[PDB]
Amino acid sequence: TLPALEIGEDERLDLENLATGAFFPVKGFMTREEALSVAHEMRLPTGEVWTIPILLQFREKPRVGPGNTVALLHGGERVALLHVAEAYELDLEALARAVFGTDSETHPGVARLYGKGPYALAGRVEVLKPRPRTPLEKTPEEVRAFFRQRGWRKVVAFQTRNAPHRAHEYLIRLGLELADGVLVHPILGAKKPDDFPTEVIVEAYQALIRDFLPQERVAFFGLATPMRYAGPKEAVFHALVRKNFGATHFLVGRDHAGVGDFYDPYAAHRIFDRLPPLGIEIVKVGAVFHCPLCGGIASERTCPEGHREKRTAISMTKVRALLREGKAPPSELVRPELLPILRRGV
Amino acid sequence: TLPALEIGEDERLDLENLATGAFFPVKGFMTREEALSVAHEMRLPTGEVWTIPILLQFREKPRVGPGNTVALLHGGERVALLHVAEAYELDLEALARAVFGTDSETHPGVARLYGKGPYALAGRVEVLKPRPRTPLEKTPEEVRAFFRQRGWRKVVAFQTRNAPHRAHEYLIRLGLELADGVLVHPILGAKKPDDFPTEVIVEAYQALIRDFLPQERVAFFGLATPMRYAGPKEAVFHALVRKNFGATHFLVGRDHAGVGDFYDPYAAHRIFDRLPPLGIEIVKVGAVFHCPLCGGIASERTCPEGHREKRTAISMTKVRALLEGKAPPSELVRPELLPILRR
Ligand SMILES: Nc1ncnc2c1ncn2[C@@H]1O[C@H](COP(=O)(O)OS(=O)(=O)O)[C@@H](O)[C@H]1O
Ligand SMILES: Nc1ncnc2c1ncn2[C@@H]1O[C@H](COP(=O)(O)OS(=O)(=O)O)[C@@H](O)[C@H]1O
Ligand SMILES: [Cl-]
Ligand SMILES: [Cl-]
Ligand SMILES: [Cl-]
Ligand SMILES: [Cl-]
Ligand SMILES: [Cl-]
Ligand code: NA
Ligand code: NA
Ligand code: NA
Ligand code: NA
Ligand SMILES: [Zn+2]
Ligand SMILES: [Zn+2]
Repeated sequence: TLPALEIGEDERLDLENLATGAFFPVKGFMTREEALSVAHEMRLPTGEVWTIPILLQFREKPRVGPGNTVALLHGGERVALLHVAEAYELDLEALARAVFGTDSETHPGVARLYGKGPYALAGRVEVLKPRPRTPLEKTPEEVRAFFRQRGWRKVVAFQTRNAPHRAHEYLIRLGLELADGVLVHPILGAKKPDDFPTEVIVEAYQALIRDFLPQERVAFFGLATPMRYAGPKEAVFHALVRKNFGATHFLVGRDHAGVGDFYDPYAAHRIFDRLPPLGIEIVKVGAVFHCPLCGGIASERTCPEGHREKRTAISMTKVRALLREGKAPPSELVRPELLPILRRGV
Repeated sequence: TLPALEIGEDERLDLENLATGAFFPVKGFMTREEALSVAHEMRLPTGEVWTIPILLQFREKPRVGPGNTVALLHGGERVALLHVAEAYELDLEALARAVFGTDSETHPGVARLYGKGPYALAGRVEVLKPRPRTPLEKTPEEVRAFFRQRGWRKVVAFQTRNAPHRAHEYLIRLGLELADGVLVHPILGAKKPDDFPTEVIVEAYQALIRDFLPQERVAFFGLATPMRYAGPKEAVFHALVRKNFGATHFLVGRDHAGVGDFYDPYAAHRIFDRLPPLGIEIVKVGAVFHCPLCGGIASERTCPEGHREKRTAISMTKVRALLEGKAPPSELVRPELLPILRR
């Protein structure tokens, strides 16, 4: 029998994203050269833009090498086949600094990386036992087909790892105003502890879409891959992957993909300035909040400096704090109708 | 002394717009082939896209002809020189049906056209006595400079002929999210009776901009030309002109440059689909209204069909004709702007 190696969920999700073209142009778990150039130069050796290393890691060096075909185990059964193209070890700390901007294990993304081990295997993979998908978890080809069918030419994608608050909804509405349709694409893979569980994200968005948005033009599908919380660099990753799903536009608000306040609020806007056109337009929007003077939800690009004093910040951190405290998040933060859904997963 | 011809206010304004490049590629008052190609095939004979015929009309055929230099007179002096390159007569009715989509004198646009005379002259123009322009009445070149002065590379232009209402501000808001800056370019030329006077809109806007908008990123200048109310075609006109003022984007809402219910609310939207890339991006936005369920001013593209029966349409007509001593609801007009709307 073939040499076998157990693999976690992050791995099973990402080998599938590789095989489905979600991570195109990356086609297989990266070689050391690929990992390093991606991490330090934001390019693949061949020249294409890419910022997030896709790796198959292990805590103990595997008993396999170039040319071997290995069975990948998950959930007890053999799920896929790996065509090892290289076996190497990485200096995770150096890698984390380049990808996350810090090597502190206090960073959730950094911790997840370290936990997987320094031994890596590169190579293409073939899916044997596809993981069961729900109607929401559509493949890039299924999404692009969905767009063609409905005749959507201009499509703005919206990334998210949380339940929606009024600020998130503003981005979605901005998208609705500029495109034939908007793709709300929640991350379905592993997240840090204080993010809302996928089940409440799914119920919250379906309610927001069903009762407050044109159901007609809001495609709600899920992207199954972990959050890296790498801010600016993850933003580029998010945009590129959405491009593979058929999006022509990608929203990037305040502190896109950040953890706490480690990255500068708009570094994810700026990073695109230091990169070549990507084949998908970036729609940047500043901080979104509530303004009594303006008369409701607004942003820094539409609200006068003189209004500051009266602005009310909108963030899920505040929202969860309010809920964990027994208090009810105000109407200017979250919609009252979604509250029961949120209290349920806090 | 050279031949003298009198000209109306409208004429004085466009002759300058022609010289300031505000109507590029339109050089000077077009010929007969030019007037027909534009009005029927939305193109200059050359090939450039253009929809509104720029004409110098007279109720009585001028005694001048090709090759002649004519002196134009506005008040009581020689405002500019005209190099007549052709003289002719036009079938105003057949010209109107093409331009405004009708020839019914009930149309504020066809009317003004008729009262100008079926006789017209063509040819380049040279200004000799530039009419006094306030700080707002900036020329195309003066506006392009104002943009580089602030480094605005992406500019969204907004066309308006009335006072600011919530739906108007909405479109300006949208522009502020898409570009480094937004150009609010009110029409300073002649408008029909019901449209708010330049004076009031000018004072209402800078009050809005000052107390409710990024004072720093909202350019408020006026375009000195008359309103044609040509609906869709005037929309293309507005687009191309604002392009010359340096805007990269142009906003077009519901029933843009329309009158009563003459044109289909979205005709000014579809017309761009039948034209080639203009060199300026058209930002289409549907009906804008108030919605309690959405929680404020939303649009046909952001408010679901199921909220319809709760929407509160926004129109400057109702407002204007409602101070009947009434008071426009907050969800349609900013209260802080009534003292200006009333006066
Ligand atoms: N208050 C806010 N103002 C503006 N943009 C925001 C705000 N909160 C979140 N966003 C943006 O909206 C999307 C929502 O992201 P979240 O789900 O909160 O977290 S993230 O990891 O996907 O960025 C991202 O583009 C993010 O930058
Ligand atoms: N209620 C509304 N909903 C959507 N767009 C609107 C609304 N009112 C005005 N607009 C649009 O905003 C601009 C304001 O136009 P108006 O001054 O009312 O008339 S126009 O003659 O200049 O077009 C135009 O782009 C117009 O189509
Ligand atoms: Cl329903
Ligand atoms: Cl965030
Ligand atoms: Cl956080
Ligand atoms: Cl960088
Ligand atoms: Cl709203
Ligand atoms: Na380490
Ligand atoms: Na940290
Ligand atoms: Na007539
Ligand atoms: Na519908
Ligand atoms: Zn404000
Ligand atoms: Zn609504």
